Amino acid sequence: VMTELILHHYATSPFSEKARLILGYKDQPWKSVTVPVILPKPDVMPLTGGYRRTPFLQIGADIYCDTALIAQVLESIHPVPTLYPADRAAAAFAMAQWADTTLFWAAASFVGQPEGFKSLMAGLPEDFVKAFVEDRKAMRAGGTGLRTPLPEAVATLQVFLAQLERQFATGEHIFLFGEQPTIADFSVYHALWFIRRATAVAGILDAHPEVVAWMHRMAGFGHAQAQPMTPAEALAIARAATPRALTDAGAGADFDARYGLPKGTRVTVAATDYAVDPVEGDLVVSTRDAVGVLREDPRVGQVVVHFPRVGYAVRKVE
Amino acid sequence: VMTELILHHYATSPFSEKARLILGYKDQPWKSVTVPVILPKPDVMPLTGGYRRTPFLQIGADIYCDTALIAQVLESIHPVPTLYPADRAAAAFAMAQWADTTLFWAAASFVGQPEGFKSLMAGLPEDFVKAFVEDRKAMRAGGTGLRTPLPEAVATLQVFLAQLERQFATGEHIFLFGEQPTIADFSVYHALWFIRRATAVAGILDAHPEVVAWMHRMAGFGHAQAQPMTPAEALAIARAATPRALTDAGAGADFDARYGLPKGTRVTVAATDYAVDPVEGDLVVSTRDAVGVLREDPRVGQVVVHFPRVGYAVRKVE
Ligand SMILES: N[C@@H](CCC(=O)N[C@@H](CS)C(=O)NCC(=O)O)C(=O)O
Ligand SMILES: N[C@@H](CCC(=O)N[C@@H](CS)C(=O)NCC(=O)O)C(=O)O
Ligand SMILES: [Zn+2]
Ligand SMILES: [Zn+2]
Ligand SMILES: [Zn+2]
Ligand SMILES: [Zn+2]
Ligand SMILES: [Zn+2]
Ligand SMILES: [Zn+2]
Ligand SMILES: [Zn+2]
Ligand SMILES: [Zn+2]
Repeated sequence: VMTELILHHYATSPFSEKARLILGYKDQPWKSVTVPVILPKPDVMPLTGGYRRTPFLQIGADIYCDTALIAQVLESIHPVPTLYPADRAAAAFAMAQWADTTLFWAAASFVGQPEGFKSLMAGLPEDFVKAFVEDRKAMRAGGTGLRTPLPEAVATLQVFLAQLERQFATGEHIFLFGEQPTIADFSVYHALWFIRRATAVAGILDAHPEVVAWMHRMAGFGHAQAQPMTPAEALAIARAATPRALTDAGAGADFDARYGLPKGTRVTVAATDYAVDPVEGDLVVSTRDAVGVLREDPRVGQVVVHFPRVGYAVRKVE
Repeated sequence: VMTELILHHYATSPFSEKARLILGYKDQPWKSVTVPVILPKPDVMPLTGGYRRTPFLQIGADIYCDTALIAQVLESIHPVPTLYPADRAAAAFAMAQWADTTLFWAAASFVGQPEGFKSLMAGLPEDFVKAFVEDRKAMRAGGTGLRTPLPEAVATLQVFLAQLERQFATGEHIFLFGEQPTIADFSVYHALWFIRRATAVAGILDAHPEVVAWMHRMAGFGHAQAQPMTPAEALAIARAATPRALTDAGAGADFDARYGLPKGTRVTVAATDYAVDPVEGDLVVSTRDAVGVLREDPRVGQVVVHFPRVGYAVRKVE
């Protein structure tokens, strides 16, 4: 079987929680593959070609990185109930972007303060904690994101939570845009879920009762039905599979060349905010919102690795 | 008279256009004070204490910097029609933030390309153009914002414009959240207005007919009624006036000390994204969303300079 949805993630990851909750909302069964929290990730690299962030979605030999894109893929498969109401398209898109960048960075900083950090690392060996701290520092080497100072983090949280509370207090809708959550609900949710996990500093949430109630409604979607799969099993599946763009049916798909890179061009794709690890391959998938690069790994053969455009940089190799 | 609304701005400034359009929407008469496009600004510094960005709103001896805060002040004065519908509070706040940062930075980069830049500088002396280029480079010295590379700028614009077009094409509402514009409409608008001004590259807008129609509806609000005032007249007015926090009525206003800086503390306030010029004074105004610092200038006496919290950093002087 090479059409199962295989999510590569770990339990304590907020961005992984976002994807798992969306899976619940879509009532989409999936396979669960645990990845390491820190480098190195030798069972991950043959799939992603260097991208080390979590989570990513594997379907056969197609590897979809970033939750903004994973959500779009899941929407493609089960469009109902939708994450992207047409009548809220721009507002939901922009709010989700802000939530998954600026808001998340404030939550990370807020939780990174001494009491918060102590709460997060509570049941873990001191070896791992030190390595985690070093791993995340190296992760910030190339970018601009995920380095909001504590005082600005606190203000962004206080200001935003009050606006969130105000909106919900009107009692007009149970989610941000109506009686169904949108992508923006999920993006905001995991940032706040991360704070809730930082037990010693979670009190900031409790000062906002309506926000807490909304979180409870979001949590109710669950994570659908999952079964574990080993990292090795996932690699075998990618190896046996042919990427969609290389099948006779998928090869005729429209290729957006307006961006000035023709099909087949050797490129790299890299995140721009942090973890700026370049992934190299041939540009074989190009849409308005996303790209896909064909690469060849000795252990999985050919895979195509997909990224959204926003938050990433595509450059010609030369 | 020391209760007129005095906007310090210049014609070609997108952020100034945002404030002027909001003034039209509120039907709020104002006084117009032209400031220089580039440094130095000796008629501005006695008011702002170092903040060199445009626009700012003066009311007597209170100086309100940043359009996010100017909008809140204008809302305080004419709350109807509102910019901040309670039932859309968080969505409008977040979307406006994203529009006034990420989206604006993509528009700036997009317009900064050779043909775009040529269009913008068309009727201007080559002296000024060179100085402008140097001025804006020095402006980016301390921050992270306003440096989106052209290819990423193009993708952010294409992706967002399609979502905007999709939302409007449903025909459900004439503005982003209903039959009245919100703060988010104004924030998105000026970024696109800036692109429209870059004649040679404005065609990107025309590929999105519904977005163009929405821009036309926004433009219709006009700029209310304005009269010119000289920079010197504005300085005299600040000089004669007493800041609200120093009046008997305003002195009892609630002071938010939860952020850990008591009233009277000597601080600096500085933008975090670009133009990171620190403004020093005593912290005498503190709310959840904003701060105000009392300073003394030999030429205007005491003024209080106000900033929003989000996008700024407040630090104790020592
Ligand atoms: N924009 C990315 C952000 C992903 C992200 O930052 N994930 C965190 C985990 S919560 C991460 O990658 N940490 C480094 C790692 O997993 O090795 C997305 O939406 O998927
Ligand atoms: N966040 C600020 C941004 C203001 C801004 O960047 N203004 C531009 C003018 S369009 C600027 O300050 N350029 C430098 C200058 O005016 O000297 C706001 O919303 O007011
Ligand atoms: Zn994480
Ligand atoms: Zn969970
Ligand atoms: Zn299904
Ligand atoms: Zn097994
Ligand atoms: Zn400008
Ligand atoms: Zn105008
Ligand atoms: Zn009035
Ligand atoms: Zn006069």
